Amino acid sequence: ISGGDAIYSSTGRCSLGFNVRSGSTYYFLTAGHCTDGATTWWANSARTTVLGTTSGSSFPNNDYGIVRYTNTTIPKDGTVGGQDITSAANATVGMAVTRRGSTTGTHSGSVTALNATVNYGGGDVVYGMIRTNVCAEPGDSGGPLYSGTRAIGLTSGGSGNCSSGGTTFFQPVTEALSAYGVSVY
Amino acid sequence: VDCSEYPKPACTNEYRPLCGSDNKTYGNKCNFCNAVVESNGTLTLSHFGKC
Repeated sequence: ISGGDAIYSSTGRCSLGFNVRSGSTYYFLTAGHCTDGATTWWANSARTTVLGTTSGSSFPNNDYGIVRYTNTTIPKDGTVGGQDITSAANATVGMAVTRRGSTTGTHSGSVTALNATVNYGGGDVVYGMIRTNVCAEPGDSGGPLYSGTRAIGLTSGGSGNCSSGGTTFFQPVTEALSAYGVSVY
Repeated sequence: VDCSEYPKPACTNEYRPLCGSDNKTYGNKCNFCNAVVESNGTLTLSHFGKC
C-alpha cells in the first residue's frame, strides 16, 4: 500500500499520506481530521484487511495523525503510487507540486501561499497551512503532496473541485515528521 | 444534517457520502451543505449514503 491509496476507518474513507518509520516501527501519516476519533484502519471498504491503529492525532490547530501498522504482511512501499519519495522538504511559493488521493487520483499545480489559516467552522481552525491551486475532492483527505521525490504536505481541505478547478490547503509534512520522531523512507 | 452554519469557505476532504435530491452523491456534509446554500435552499437530502 502506498501514498495516495484509500484507507477506511469506522466512519469513512481517507487517503494514506506517507509510509514513515522510526527504527523498526512502521507507521503511516494521514490527516488529523481523519484520525480524530478513529481507532483501527483497514485497507478495504469491507474492512477485511487491517492496517493498524491510530497512535497520534492532531486536529484542529494542526492537521496530521499517525497510524501504527499492526498488519505484518501488507507491503509498506515508501512511494506515492509508483513514485519514489526520498526526503522531505519545505514548501515555497511558486513550487510545482503534485497531489495523489483516493477519489481523484493524481493532479498537479503550484504553491500559491504559505502559513495560511483555514477556518473549517465550529472552532475547527487550522493554522500554518500551504495554499495551492491543486484541486481535491472528498476522499482525498490525508493524501500526499509531493514534488519530484520530495514529500511536502498532507491534504487537508479546500474549495472547488477537479472539474471546475479549486484551491487545496495542505499541512506541512515536516512538522508531522518532527512531532512523531519519524522519517520518510 | 443542519446546514445553518453555512456556507463555509472550505471543507475537509474525508468521504462520508450523502444523497442529494438532485441525485448527486455529495462526498461529505460540508460539501453537501455548501451546495444547499448555493442552490438557495432548493437542494434537499434524499438519504444518507451514496445515491
